[PDB]
Amino acid sequence: AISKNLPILKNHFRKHWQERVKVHFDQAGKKVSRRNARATRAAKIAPRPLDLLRPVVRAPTVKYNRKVRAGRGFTLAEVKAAGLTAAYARTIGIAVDHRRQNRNQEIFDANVQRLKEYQSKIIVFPRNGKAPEAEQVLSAAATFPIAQPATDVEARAVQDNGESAFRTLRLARSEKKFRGIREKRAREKAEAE
Amino acid sequence: PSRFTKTRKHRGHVSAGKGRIGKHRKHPGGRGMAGGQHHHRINMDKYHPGYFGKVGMRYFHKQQAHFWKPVLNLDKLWTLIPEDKRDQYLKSASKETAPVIDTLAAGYGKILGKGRIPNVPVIVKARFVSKLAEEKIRAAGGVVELIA
Amino acid sequence: TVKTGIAIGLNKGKKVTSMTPAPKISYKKGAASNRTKFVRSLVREIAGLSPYERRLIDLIRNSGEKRARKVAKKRLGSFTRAKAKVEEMNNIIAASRRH
Amino acid sequence: GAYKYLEELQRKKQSDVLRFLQRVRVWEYRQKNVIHRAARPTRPDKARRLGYKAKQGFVIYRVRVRRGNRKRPVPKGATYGKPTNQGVNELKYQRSLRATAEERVGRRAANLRVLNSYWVNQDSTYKYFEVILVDPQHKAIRRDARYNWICDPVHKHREARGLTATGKKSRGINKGHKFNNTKAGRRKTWKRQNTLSLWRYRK
Amino acid sequence: NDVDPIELVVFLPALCKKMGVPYAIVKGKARLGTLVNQKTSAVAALTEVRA
RNA sequence: UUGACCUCAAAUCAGGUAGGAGUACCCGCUGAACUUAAGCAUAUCAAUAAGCGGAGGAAAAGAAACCAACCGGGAUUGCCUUAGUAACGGCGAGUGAAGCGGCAAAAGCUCAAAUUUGAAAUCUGGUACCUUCGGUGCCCGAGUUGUAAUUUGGAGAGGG
RNA sequence: GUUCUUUGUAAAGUGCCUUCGAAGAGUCGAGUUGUUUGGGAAUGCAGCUCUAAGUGGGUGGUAAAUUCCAUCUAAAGCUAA
Ligand SMILES: [K+]
Ligand SMILES: [K+]
Ligand SMILES: [Mg+2]
Ligand SMILES: [Mg+2]
Ligand SMILES: [Mg+2]
Ligand SMILES: [Mg+2]
Ligand SMILES: [Mg+2]
Ligand SMILES: [Mg+2]
Ligand SMILES: [Mg+2]
Ligand SMILES: [Mg+2]
Ligand SMILES: [Mg+2]
Ligand SMILES: [Mg+2]
Ligand SMILES: [Mg+2]
Ligand SMILES: [Mg+2]
Ligand SMILES: [Mg+2]
Ligand SMILES: [Mg+2]
Ligand SMILES: [Mg+2]
Ligand SMILES: [Mg+2]
Ligand SMILES: [Mg+2]
Ligand SMILES: [Mg+2]
Ligand SMILES: [Mg+2]
Ligand SMILES: [Mg+2]
Ligand SMILES: [Mg+2]
Ligand SMILES: [Mg+2]
Ligand SMILES: [Mg+2]
Ligand SMILES: [Mg+2]
Repeated sequence: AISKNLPILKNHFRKHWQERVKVHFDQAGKKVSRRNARATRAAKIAPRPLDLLRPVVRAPTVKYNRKVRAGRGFTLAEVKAAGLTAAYARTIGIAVDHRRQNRNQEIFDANVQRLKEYQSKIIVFPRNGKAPEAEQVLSAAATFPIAQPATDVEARAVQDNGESAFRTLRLARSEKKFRGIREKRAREKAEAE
Repeated sequence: PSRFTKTRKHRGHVSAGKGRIGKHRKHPGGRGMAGGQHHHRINMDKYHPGYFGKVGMRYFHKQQAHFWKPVLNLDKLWTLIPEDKRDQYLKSASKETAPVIDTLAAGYGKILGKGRIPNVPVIVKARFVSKLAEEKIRAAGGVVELIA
Repeated sequence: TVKTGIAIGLNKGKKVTSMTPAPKISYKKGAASNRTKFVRSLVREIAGLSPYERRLIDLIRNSGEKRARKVAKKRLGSFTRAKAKVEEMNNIIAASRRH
Repeated sequence: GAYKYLEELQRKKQSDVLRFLQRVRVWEYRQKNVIHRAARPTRPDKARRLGYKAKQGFVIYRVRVRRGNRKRPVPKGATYGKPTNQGVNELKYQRSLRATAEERVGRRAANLRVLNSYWVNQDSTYKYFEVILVDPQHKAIRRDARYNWICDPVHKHREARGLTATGKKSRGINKGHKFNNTKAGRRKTWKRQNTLSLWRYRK
Repeated sequence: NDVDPIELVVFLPALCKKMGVPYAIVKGKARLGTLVNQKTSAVAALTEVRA
């Protein structure tokens, strides 16, 4: 069944594929149900914003390390520097991630800053008090947006020192390539009988 | 839709456009890519040379994010500047207060040198640059600042 | 180990201000633990050697550490485990009569 | 306490003392029934590690399981298929002898819930296991919030569904690239990968 | 002397010998249980004694 | 001779519990061949049908012996992607994931290994009463071959 | 929301110094066999043989020796959407 000039196709339908066909007829019904569940959860929970405050965090994998995004939870170091304990932050609506570590002062500072902003912008009700109705806002993420850090200014002075960036890249690659060979060569030339 | 198909037109015509001698049988040449080396060899070698065999070396667990490096040619190099600022940067082509372009922020990994840019200094920040791209930037009076 | 600030080469990557996070208590899962050192020493005293450990000691004393390490790599899984076991065995030998 | 010494000593299985105890105990277990109630754990430290507590409601059962491969039960070795399936004698039963032990013990004590099990002995013919079971009807277990989770009906015959330690191991339930086939369930992953997803607005 | 899984006490003479603690292997976990108001005790120690 | 202990029994002993049905979905075991390869044996169909064991309202998974190699992410699940790609394959027919990224939902934790040792502080049951999904007193019993409190690696403990 | 209950010199959290810091074995791992996987000098699983350690152990998708580095912390457990 190889006819005239057409691309080779790879349609994987040699199993009983018709027994597993998910047609999402319930896309609209599920959207309605999700909105209903969000409304019911908002009504059920305290005048609390339906989601926890998340940290700012650098994406891995240089394809994405140029950008910043919401992480799972604030590190223990970040919570301590913001002046809370992990248990109390979890009770007042802060996501806490024991797994994440701080090796970047800029990200650590941004997270401590947004923790301080959140603490200043929330009102914690007393356990046995009155705390008059505080007009629940639904999105901590919308209240505290994640902002991409500004790396440079719009305009600057040209400072070409004659380094030839292409040559710099070539030399860095070559030096990495021949680092081990040169180290072995120096090791063998350090014989000194 | 069905009312526009040729099968409506074949109603009343016995063979349904499939012929009397060679009918519409089930799989006369085999199923799928059967016989690519034996009875479909001509249609394989023509229109698909190179199909059979191996051509290089394998790469277990290859991740495409390692090789992510979108290329931007010098021919644009200025669509990265917002349109309104572009005119006032093109005018007054000054060595001082030259526009800084973060091509990595724009989503590019290497700057190539296809086109030609105006004689306006630009500070091009990039992970990688083509040799000709860097020389053209320098000839326009700008600089390439390597970033990561 | 500071990044070079460029996208290729040995210490490639962006320069950021480092922080040196506090050491996790994990990364100390296989630590010294005086208590377990005592327990392991006492158990090694009360229960003696395994047959392969005795064979390894004989091989160390008679055929050399290389042959002993070959047999230890056969008995255990890996060469690193064989080396550690032979080191433990000749430490046992040293702690034995030939002080 | 003594449990650290027990744990370290139990690892010297080829020492003289443990070899002697192995021989005597394997003879005794072989003389007893294939499945029989054990008065107390033979390895109290291991039982504690696996979740046993010395309170009313916790039960220990010793079970003997035949060793070796799973011979294909086809008559006269005839498989009536392609030669790739003609094998009879080197087929391996993708489930542990420990799992067989817990399943048989759970069928015996169906009023209990298999919490765990551990190896105690073996000979050429048999492998010997002690199964820790919990009585979900006993009030000491229904109270004691540390253990009344096993009283929930969702935990009926967890050993039969592969929810014990050996069951999760055999099902391949672990994290990482080595368990891509079996992380969320092998058949569930296969269904998800072999499902054709069609949206209202086709993509 | 009759601890049925004996590993619970096999290390005890050597532990006592290494720590310089006088020890006696004695007949009866049941007897030690009578000592300490239990059915069986498997050990019984004196740390302080009256003058 | 008496009283224990250990192990093992018996009772229409006191009180309970299992089985069977259903089985769309779910967790496992076992397990084809038709079929495709224009023949066919590996392969494919398919880790499917049939067979067997076991649940729930969901199940399973689940708080990393993870992913990564980054300026690092951070339980699990699902969707959109990655991708018909890396890879597998009489490298033939065919097969074929995963990391990242956007999103839905978000939630975290607990035992073992510790001397309470100036006090088994723990628990089932019986019985009487009570404000009865239970409580209190008393009594047996379980339990030191370890039941409570205390700690779970993010730590944490002991002293000051 | 309102009332009789008030637990309790009980419980919990936090700063600094100091001594420690127990962390799961016929298991991990290895060989071999079978099955399986996209996992390719071997992806998982299972049988049998061997069988660990504690600055260890696992992983790091090409087998191996050597030197490092990174990242987790198995062989026990619960958990809604
Ligand atoms: K034809
Ligand atoms: K058959
Ligand atoms: Mg006609
Ligand atoms: Mg006709
Ligand atoms: Mg003809
Ligand atoms: Mg009992
Ligand atoms: Mg068999
Ligand atoms: Mg009765
Ligand atoms: Mg049933
Ligand atoms: Mg068919
Ligand atoms: Mg055919
Ligand atoms: Mg045909
Ligand atoms: Mg035929
Ligand atoms: Mg079926
Ligand atoms: Mg039901
Ligand atoms: Mg649900
Ligand atoms: Mg569940
Ligand atoms: Mg953990
Ligand atoms: Mg994740
Ligand atoms: Mg594409
Ligand atoms: Mg397949
Ligand atoms: Mg505390
Ligand atoms: Mg562990
Ligand atoms: Mg099979
Ligand atoms: Mg676990
Ligand atoms: Mg579970």
